[PDB]
Amino acid sequence: MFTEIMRYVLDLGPTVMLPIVVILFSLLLKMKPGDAFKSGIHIGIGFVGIGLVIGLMLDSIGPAAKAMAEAFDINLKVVDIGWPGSSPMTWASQIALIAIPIAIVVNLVMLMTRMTRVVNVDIWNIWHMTFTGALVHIATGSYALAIVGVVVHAAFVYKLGDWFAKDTRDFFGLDGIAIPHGTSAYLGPIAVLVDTVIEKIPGLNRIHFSADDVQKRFGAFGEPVTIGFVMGLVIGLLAGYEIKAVLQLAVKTAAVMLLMPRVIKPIMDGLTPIAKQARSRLQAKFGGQDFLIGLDPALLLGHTSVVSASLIFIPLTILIAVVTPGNQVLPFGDLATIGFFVAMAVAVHQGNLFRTLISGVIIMSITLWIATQTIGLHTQLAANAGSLTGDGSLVASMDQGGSPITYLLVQALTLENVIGLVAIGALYGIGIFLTWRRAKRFAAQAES
Amino acid sequence: MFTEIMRYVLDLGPTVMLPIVVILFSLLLKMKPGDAFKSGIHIGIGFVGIGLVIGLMLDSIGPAAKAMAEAFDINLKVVDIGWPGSSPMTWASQIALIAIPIAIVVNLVMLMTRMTRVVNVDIWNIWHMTFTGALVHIATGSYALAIVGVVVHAAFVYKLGDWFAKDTRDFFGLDGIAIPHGTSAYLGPIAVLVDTVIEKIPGLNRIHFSADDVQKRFGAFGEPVTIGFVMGLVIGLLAGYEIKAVLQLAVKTAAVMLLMPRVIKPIMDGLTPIAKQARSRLQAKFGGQDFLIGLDPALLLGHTSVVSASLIFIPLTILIAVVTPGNQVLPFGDLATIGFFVAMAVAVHQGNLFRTLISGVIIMSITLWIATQTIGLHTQLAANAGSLTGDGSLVASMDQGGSPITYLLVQALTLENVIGLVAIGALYGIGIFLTWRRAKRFAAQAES
Repeated sequence: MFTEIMRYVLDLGPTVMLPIVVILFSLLLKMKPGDAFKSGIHIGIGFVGIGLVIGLMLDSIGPAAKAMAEAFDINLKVVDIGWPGSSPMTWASQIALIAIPIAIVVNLVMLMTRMTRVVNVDIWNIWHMTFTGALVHIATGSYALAIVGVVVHAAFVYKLGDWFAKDTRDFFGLDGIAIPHGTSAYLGPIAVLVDTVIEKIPGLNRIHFSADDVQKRFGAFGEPVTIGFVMGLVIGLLAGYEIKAVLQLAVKTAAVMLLMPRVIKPIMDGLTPIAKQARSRLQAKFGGQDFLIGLDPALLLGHTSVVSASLIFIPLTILIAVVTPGNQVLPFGDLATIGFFVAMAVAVHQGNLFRTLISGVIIMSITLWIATQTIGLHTQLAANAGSLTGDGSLVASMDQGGSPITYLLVQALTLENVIGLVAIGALYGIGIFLTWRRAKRFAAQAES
Repeated sequence: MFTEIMRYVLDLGPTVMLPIVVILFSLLLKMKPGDAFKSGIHIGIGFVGIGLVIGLMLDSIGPAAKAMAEAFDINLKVVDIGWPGSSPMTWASQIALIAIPIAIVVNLVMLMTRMTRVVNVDIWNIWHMTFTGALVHIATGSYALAIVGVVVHAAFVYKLGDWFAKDTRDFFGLDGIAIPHGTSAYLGPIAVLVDTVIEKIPGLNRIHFSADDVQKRFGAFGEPVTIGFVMGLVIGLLAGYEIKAVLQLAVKTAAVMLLMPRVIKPIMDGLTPIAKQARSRLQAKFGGQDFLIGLDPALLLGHTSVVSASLIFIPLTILIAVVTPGNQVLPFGDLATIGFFVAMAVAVHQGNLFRTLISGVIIMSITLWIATQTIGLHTQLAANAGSLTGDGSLVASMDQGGSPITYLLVQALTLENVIGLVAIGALYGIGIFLTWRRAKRFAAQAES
C-alpha cells in the first residue's frame, strides 16, 4: 500500500500536494485557517505560473536550438535528451519509490542534530538522487551501494543548499527560501573556484561587465527586454528560421523573460507570513539561524541576468561542444533551459558577465566531458526503463547524466577511470572547500 | 499580389504584426525610436501572456465543462463547437480576404467623417464580420448583399465600441482602449435594457450583491482567489472528476483568475505613452474626444468579477440550455470562455451580481434560441469550408453563429421568419436606442 500512496502523492503534482504541505505546516504553526489557505493557494498559484512559463520556454526555444544544432555541426554522434527526457526515465527505476522516504528520513535526521537548516519540501526534485542511486546500482551492482549513494547525494545536496543561502537571499531576493535541488546547486563550487582564481589573477579582476553597463551604453535600447528580444532574434537567425518564425521566437523570448518574475511573485507573497511566524516561534523555541525552505530551481529564472545568460549560452554551449577534447555529446535537450546550469554562477559572480562567461565555459566543458564519460551506464538505464529504440543507439544527458556528484560517486565506488576520477575529485574538492570557507566567512561577517 | 501578402500578414500573428502597427503609429507621432520600440515590444509581451493564459484556461475548463455537459443532459442533439471551431471555418470562406480591406476602408471612412473615434487595429478579430458576410452570402445567395452585410456589421461594432467607451475606461481601467469586437460588444444592449427594466420596477432595484459584499461576509475566505477556487472545485465535483483532477482543476481556475491582471498590465504599461502623445498632438491638431484603439475582447478578463461570473455561469448556462423553449444546441465548445458573453453585462451593472445574473440568464436564453434558429446556415458553411464529417451530423455555434446581428441581417434580407425577426429586432432595437441614449447622456454629463 506504501507504493500506491507514494505514487498518488507524486501524481498529485507540485501545484496540489505542495500547497497541502504548506497548509499543514501553517496549521502546525498555530495560524488562522484563512492565512494558511491563502498561503497554500498562492504557492500553488506561483507554481502553476512557473509550469506554464517553463512550457513556453520549452516549446519556444527547443525547436530553434535543436535546428541550429543540426545546422551547425554533424560530427557529434550521441544526442542529448536533457532533463525532460531523463526525469521520466529516472522515475521508472526500481528505487524511485524508496528514494523519497530515504531523502525525507535523512533530512529529518540532519535537521534533528542541527547539521542543516534546509526543510526540503519539493519531493518532485528527488529524481536527482534517484538517478545517482540508479547509476551506482548499475555500475557497482549492489543495492546497498545504491542506497548509500542516494543518502550521500541527498546529504550533499542539502548541505550545498544551506551553503548558498546568502546568494539566494541577497541576489535573487528570495528571503527565507533555499534552493538545494537542480543543476545550479552542485555546479556552484566550480563557479566559486573560478571566481577565486580570477580574483587572484591581477589585472583580470579589473574587468567588470553587467547588464546595467549594457543599458547605460545603449540608452533605451539597453533596457533588458530589448536585449532579450535581440538575443532571441539572433538565435532565430542562426537557426535558419523564416522571418515570421524569427520574429515570433524573439517576441516569445522577451515575453518569457518579462513574465518570469510576475509569476514568481505570488510564491513570495504567500510564503512571507509563513516565514515570519516560523522565525517568531520555531527560532524562539529551538534557536540558531533561519529555517530555510527547499524549492524548485525554476525560481532562479526570475532575475533578468539569469535568463539573459541562458539565451546567450545556447550558441556558446554549441561552440563549446565542438572544441572540448574527447567529447561526443551534442547538447540537444536542455538547451532551452540551459540557464539552470549557470544560475548559481551568475549569483556568485553578482552579475559580472565576464566572470559569468568564464565560469559557464568551464562548467560546460566539464559537464560535457563528464556526460561523454557516463554513456554506457546511461544507455543501460535506458534499456532498463524500456524507453530505448531497437537500433542500439547510445544515449546521454547533461542535466543529470553529466553531474559531477554521480561521476565522482561511481568512480570512487568502482575505480574504473582513476586519472579522471583524481582530476575531477581534486577540482570538485577544491570547489567544495572554497565554497564552505566562503559561506562560513559570510556567516561570521553577518553575525559580527 | 494582395492575396498572399494579406495571408502572410494574417499569419504574422497578433504578437508580431500588431506591435509593428503600434510602432508605426508611434513613429507617426514623432517619438524617439527607442520609446516606440519599447511600447511595441511591451504590447507584444502582453499579447503573448494573454495567449498563454487563455490556452491554460481552455485546456483546464474545456474538458471539464464538456464532461459536465455530457453528464447532465443528453436530450440536446446538436453539439456546439464555439469560436475555436468557428474561426478556422470562417477564415476558409470565399469572402475571407476581402473582409479585412473592407473593414479597414469603412473604419477610415467613418473616422474621416468624425462619425466614430475607435481606431481598430486588431485585424484578427475581423472574422466576426467575415462570418456574418458568409452567412448572408449563403442565405441570400448574392455577393453584394454579403459585402453590405460586412459593412453594416463593421459600422455597428465600431459604433458599439464608441458607445461603451466609458465602461472600459472606468470599470476595467483600460484608459484610451475600446473593445468593438467580441461577443461582449454586441451583447451589451441586452444588458442595458435589462438594467433599465430592473430600475423601473421598484423593490427589485433594492437588491445589491457584489464580490465586495461576499468578501466582507466571508472574511478570510471571501477573496476572489478563494471563491474562484471554490467554483473550480464544485465544477470538478459535479463533473464526475476524481479527487486529484478536481484539485488540479480548482488550482488552475485560481491560476487563470489570479494571473489574468498580471499579464494584462504590460499592455497598458506599453500603450500609455502612445495615448499620452496622441492626446498631446492629434487632439490639438484636429479636436474632439479621445482617439480610442480597438483591441482583443480578452482584455475584459482582467477583472475578477468577470472571471467569477465565467466560472459560476457554466452550470447555469448548461441548465438554461434545458429549460429554454425550442432549443436544440448543447453548449459544448465555448463553455471555457463563457465570460466573454457577460463581461459587458457586468460592466453595465457595475458589478451588481444580481442584475448580472438576470442579464446573463436573458442573454443565454436569447443567444441559444438564435443558435438553434441558425443551424442550416452554419452546417452549409461547414460543408463549404470542408470541415464537416460525412455522417450528416448537424453543426452549430453560439459565439458567432448565434449572434443577434447576423440573425437580424439574414432575416431582414431573406424574410424567412417574420415572427422571430420582429421579436429579436424589437428587443435589439430597444436595447440599442437605450444604450445610445445612455452614452449620449454620459458624454453630456462628463462635458458638464
